[PDB]
Amino acid sequence: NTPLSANFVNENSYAPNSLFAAILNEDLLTGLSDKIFYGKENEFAENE
Amino acid sequence: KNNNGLFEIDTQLSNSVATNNGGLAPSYTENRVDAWGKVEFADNSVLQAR
Repeated sequence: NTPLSANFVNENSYAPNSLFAAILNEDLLTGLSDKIFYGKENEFAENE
Repeated sequence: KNNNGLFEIDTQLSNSVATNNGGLAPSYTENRVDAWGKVEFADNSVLQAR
């Protein structure tokens, strides 16, 4: 029910294994900046 | 300025609005697209031509 929640991920599929269709925010797709900036919040832990 | 749901600073419009010269409202300049846009009048020779 809330985003970014899934602490467990296994591995990624060989081929498409789902149907999919979606409604998009055409405004937000127009409004978003050209360059995405990630940071240290998306890095793996530097030591154990 | 709202851009498709996300507000971003507009530095030219900020400077345009902030240039009030101590008055209550932004300056008008004839040769500049300022907070009041830009207005060019037709020459008076438009009345004869039309």
